[PDB]
Amino acid sequence: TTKDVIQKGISVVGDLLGVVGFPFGGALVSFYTNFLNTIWPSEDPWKAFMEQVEALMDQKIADYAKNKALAELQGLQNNVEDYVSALSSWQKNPVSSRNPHSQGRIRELFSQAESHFRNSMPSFAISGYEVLFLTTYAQAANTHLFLLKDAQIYGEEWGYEKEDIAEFYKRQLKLTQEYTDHCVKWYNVGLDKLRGSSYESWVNFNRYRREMTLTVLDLIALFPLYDVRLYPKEVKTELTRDVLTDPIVGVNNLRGYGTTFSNIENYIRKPHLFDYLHRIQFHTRFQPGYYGNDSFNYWSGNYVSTRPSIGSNDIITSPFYGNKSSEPVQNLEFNGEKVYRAVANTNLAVWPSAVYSGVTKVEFSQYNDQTDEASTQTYDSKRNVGAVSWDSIDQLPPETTDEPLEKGYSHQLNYVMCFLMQGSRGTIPVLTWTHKSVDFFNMIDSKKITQLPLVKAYKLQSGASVVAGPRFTGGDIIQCTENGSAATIYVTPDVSYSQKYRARIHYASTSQITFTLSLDGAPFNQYYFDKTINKGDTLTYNSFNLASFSTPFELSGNNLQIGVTGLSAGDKVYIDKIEFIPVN
Repeated sequence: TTKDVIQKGISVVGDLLGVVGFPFGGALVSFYTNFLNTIWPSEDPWKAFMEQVEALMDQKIADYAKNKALAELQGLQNNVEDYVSALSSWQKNPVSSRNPHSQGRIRELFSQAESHFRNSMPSFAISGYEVLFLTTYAQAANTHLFLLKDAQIYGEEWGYEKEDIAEFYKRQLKLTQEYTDHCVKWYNVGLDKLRGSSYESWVNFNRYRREMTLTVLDLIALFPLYDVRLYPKEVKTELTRDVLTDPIVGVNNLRGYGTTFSNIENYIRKPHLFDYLHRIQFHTRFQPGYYGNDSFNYWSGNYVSTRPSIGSNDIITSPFYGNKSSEPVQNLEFNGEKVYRAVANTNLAVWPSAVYSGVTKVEFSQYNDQTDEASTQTYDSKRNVGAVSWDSIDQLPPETTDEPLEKGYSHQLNYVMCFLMQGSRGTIPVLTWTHKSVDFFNMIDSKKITQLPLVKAYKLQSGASVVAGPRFTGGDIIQCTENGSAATIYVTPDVSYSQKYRARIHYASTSQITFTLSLDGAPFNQYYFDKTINKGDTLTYNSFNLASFSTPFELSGNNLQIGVTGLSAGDKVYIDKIEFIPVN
């Protein structure tokens, strides 16, 4: 269920990834038409977003609050549609038909929509219903901000006063901070409300966390890229966060045998440098049926191996998860394959006073981007397989239903972990996924502004570590506590000739610091950076600063090293991303 809103959520993010930064006119209009068909066609999507959170929270919005929200949304739809049709005409029509009379038409349509948004927003944030209105608020907030940036692109063409364009910009800055902070605050409120002790508590908790990531958190991560003044070119970026699909189980009710909340939550992957699925070792066990005829084999445990980010080749192998094999081990290798789907079979044996169930078969769909070919690899228990009961596509739909899956998928497999049920009743497998936008090569685009997340480094040093992200950056961050080197990231230049770049850094610091940049161990850039926070402070939107390095440089190597100095006892520096600006 709810796959509809999940798909809409996934698609919007996927489309926006193509019109982020300063977009070209044709691309902007194309986006807008899909946008209107997806998010703004009727009241149906809005109603579905409200029901989505009500389902996750097991609470309902007061009818009066639900109705007013829907009323505001009908009005906002008209404003958006009227605006888009006019914008479309403007782009299409030559720089001749632009008379003062048509300029005023577009100016008032724009002013109306923008104003209606500021006025309506509080309706999606009524006291006591903040969490329940989260996906609705996130989608409305996104529209408002996306709409706003248009004033910086077409402002002068439309004949707006310098004062008007400026007022719009300040308004965009204030709202980007507010809307972001609002979403993170209530996201967390909801998350804590779902913490429990049972296995059933954890499934709910994790479903909320995954669904809120796809529909809210991924979206707010794009907001800063709507600043076409700071980002006067197209932006190449990616989402580095993990999402965990629902556990694969044969029965709807485990009658108390499900792994406890703590035994799952405390053992799932902790903030780590980015990596890729490399290998899986399947362990199988025999489950006897009370009458022999009803027996079956099942996936009991596993090993997982991942390869790090480009620049390092040493394979990381996981501890053993679950139970040792009673049957012959099965190994699947993924070197240079992208797992875009996983479909599973489960089976059960009913005993006089017990039920035993397990995952008997798993079919993995893989795509080879090098040899441009799809194929499948499967795990088979080999004894009484049963039927398919779990499909990843239901939880992680494709970005587009237009293209074939191997082209339009939204996520790929990163991790596999087996949990043991209480009292030796079986094994629960849990799968971790990563977003399709992640570029393995860490490629620096010669025409765009490239955002490089620090978690794409292959080596941390001087006691630098991966820490949980503040929920609005699309992934995790790097914490620096000592003076010295911090991270080494491998970079792939897209051009051969001596193209020059400017670097910008998105960070947070308790003190004034010095950042140093090196290529293949040779320093080339060193600069002074401001303090952004006080010791102890929690990280909100304003905690981060985006600052340039003075001097331009060429990519005469691949190994980029970031180093920090100027720290004192108790000082901390958080690094999110490094950006490259193609310059002449």
